[PDB]
Amino acid sequence: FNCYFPLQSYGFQPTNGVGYQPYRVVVLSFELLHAPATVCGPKKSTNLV
Amino acid sequence: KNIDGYFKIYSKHTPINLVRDLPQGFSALEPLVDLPIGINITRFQTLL
Amino acid sequence: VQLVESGGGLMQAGGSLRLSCAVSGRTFSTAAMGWFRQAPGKEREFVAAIRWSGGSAYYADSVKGRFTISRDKAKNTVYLQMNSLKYEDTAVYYCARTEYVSYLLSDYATWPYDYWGQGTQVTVSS
Repeated sequence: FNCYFPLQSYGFQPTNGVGYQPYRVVVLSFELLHAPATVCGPKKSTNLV
Repeated sequence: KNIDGYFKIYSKHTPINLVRDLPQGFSALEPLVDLPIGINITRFQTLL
Repeated sequence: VQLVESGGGLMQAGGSLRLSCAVSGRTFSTAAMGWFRQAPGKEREFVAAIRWSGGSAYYADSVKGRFTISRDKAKNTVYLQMNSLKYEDTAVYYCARTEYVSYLLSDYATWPYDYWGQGTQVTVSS
């Protein structure tokens, strides 16, 4: 009484409503540190003028 | 200093001639390391 | 995934028996284990449940103060220590397993379990 387990399972059946269906989620966070920038885009580099 | 899971380490080396305590003066410590640890820290210790 | 029961059998009233139920095969997770029993001509009935995490136990009224459910996570085994045996305890005892995590332990008394053992006879004599 008044002592519960903090977690609970999802009920994921293929017949569940889209609202209750499982969705995979990925969150991309970008970070500039006090360190070299090592993650870069595919943009081609050019010569310097 | 460990901020937002990043352990920043600055340092400085200088010659001295004193046996008592910290020499009086001024010098700046430059960053050397930034480790992306995300490790929780509340205590530390030294090893000689 | 298989539930393999052992122990039990014949014991005189007032005595104690221990049932074991070992889980074999690849499991992703275990939420809870339970013991049920079915006496001849009667409906299968909840006995006890244990949460795998933390080991909190829930008991049918009929076995409180007499039976203890326990778990060995490393051996993937649940136990029922059946003390102060009475004639009314005579039944086939079934091990059950679920991956369903309820916040509410008492739910394990009425939850339909996913996996069942073969059943082990306990017979209490005079």
